[PDB]
Amino acid sequence: MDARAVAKRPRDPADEDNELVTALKAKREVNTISVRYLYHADHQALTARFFVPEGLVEFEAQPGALLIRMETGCDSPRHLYISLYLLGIRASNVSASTRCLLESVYTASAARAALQWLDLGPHLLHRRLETLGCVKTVSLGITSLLTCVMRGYLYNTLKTEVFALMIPKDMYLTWEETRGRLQYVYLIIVYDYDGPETRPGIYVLTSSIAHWQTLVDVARGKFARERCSFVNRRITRPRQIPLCTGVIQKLGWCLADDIHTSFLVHKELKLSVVRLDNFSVELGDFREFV
Amino acid sequence: RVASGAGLPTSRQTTIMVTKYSEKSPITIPFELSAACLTYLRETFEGTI
Amino acid sequence: AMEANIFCTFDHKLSIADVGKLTKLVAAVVPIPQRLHLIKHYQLGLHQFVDHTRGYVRLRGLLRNMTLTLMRRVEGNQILLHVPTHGLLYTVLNTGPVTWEKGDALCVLPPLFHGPLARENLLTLGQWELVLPWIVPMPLALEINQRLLIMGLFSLDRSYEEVKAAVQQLQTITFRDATFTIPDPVIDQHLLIDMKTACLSMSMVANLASELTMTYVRKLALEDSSMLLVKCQELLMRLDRERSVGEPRTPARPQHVSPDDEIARLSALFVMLRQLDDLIREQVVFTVCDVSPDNKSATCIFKG
Repeated sequence: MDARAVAKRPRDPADEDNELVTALKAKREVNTISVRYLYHADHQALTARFFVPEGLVEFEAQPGALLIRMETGCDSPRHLYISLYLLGIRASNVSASTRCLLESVYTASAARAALQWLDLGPHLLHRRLETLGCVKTVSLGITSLLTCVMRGYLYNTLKTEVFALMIPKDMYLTWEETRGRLQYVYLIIVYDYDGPETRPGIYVLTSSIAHWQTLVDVARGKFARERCSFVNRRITRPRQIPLCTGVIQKLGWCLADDIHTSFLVHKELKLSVVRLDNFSVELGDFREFV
Repeated sequence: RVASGAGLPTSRQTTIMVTKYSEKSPITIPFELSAACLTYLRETFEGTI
Repeated sequence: AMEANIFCTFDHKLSIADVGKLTKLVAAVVPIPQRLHLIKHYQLGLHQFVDHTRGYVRLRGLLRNMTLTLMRRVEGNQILLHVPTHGLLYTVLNTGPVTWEKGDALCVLPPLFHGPLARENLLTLGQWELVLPWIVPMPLALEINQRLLIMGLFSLDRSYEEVKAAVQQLQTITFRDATFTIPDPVIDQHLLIDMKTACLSMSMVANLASELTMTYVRKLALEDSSMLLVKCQELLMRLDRERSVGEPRTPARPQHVSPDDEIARLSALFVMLRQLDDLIREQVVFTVCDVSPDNKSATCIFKG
């Protein structure tokens, strides 16, 4: 503790040589490896590697796509890492043309297992999922090892390019007519109740709204139909205890000027999707609501 | 040990061993500096009276 | 520059065999009552909140407010304890019973050791022990949290063999891993005070609302903008079978109620939700990204 010591400006790591260089300068040994500069040393993004079988790589080779775990029963396949697109076949929001279009693309036993494990359970869909973030750097082999962002920006190694979130156009929705300068992206599963099964309808709802109470208040606007159908099923069936009718989870944010249409291009199959461009991921959690 | 007399039991010698132990008790004082104070310490603007 | 920490010291002496037991927990959460800098071991850990009569909900309600903290580095005569920051990944040791897969949303809960002994005892020290909170996946917390509330509602009914058996079924959760039975809150034929107050918080909300909401729903259903409160007036009836050819055509509503007491019943409905709020909404405190082999360490991005 000296007066000068508090007076010193904070010292940024680039000003000091790399710790490996600090050892090699002291001991002077020279390996073949180029430790002169460390890659990935400036990354506020936090990441995790997920092994995903080759039957699920389609439409994920493009960087930027949700990873969602899916717990199913059987102890051998403890989980399975669904894309957002693969979940669209089950959704009721998706166009039948788009659904039959992309359903052909998932003609693999690994993906068809996902439809079977979706049908299998009585308990609601929103329970089985846990969003993991977004694809980047597809390992692209007999079994892709996808790198997935938990927080921060999606971008290339070396920050040479910014990966963009891609959301299939039928799921994308906007409540408001005058977009704000910044707006948050939320993923919204909404059960509409029906006799044989309560079919889910997925959406992704960008909005400048941040407050939870005001957000759910505006949400019950469009979802009054599903909410009233839940109330009607509540009285139609005794000793049936159906729970929440939409579920919202904060998915991240984008600047609302970045939003614009595009298409994914795979197996010569154009797919119209909205494209948040500099989409920083900041995961939230599913919030039950009526 | 004192030496004993006739018909009285004698005294066996007794080595004794013992041990002390140290005890810890640290101290701490906080002192704080406003950022407005630090920013004039290191940054310096247009040098004016 | 040095990482910010919280030094901790042991008033009672430490054995060479004792300090080796801390190197095992060097990467484990250690909850602290209050952010400070120097801390005696007495204020360390959850053991200060042990009680005889007070139960699981006391621990849960005080545990919500304690400052989570990892152990950082044993010094022999000292212990560092880093306070996690939101949005940076910290490794944690797997004190919880259940194995964590990657992507799980963990949360902290009081320890829930059951009767027959397993590995529990580590750091007896001067009639004092370092109890550590369970770290458990979110759904298992949602399930344990209800098992206790139902055994509390059954605490009044242990004469019946059917309840006597159903309690045993709630007692032993069956999870996707080795199973861990849950200790019964009831003891000595009599329920502990915390679960009793929480069950009152639930049953007041279950009963005070039924007699109260009709005076308001009858008036709101007139407007029709929402278009479901008329359907909700039938939902009020709480009938299970289809109505007989008898009394019910409208829900029962309170009569004549004296002008002011209606405010007191209304506000007492809202006072019970506040007692219930500690159990209503569990909150994530970690989100594990990758797990070590043997599911022993995990590296979770901190939340909160």
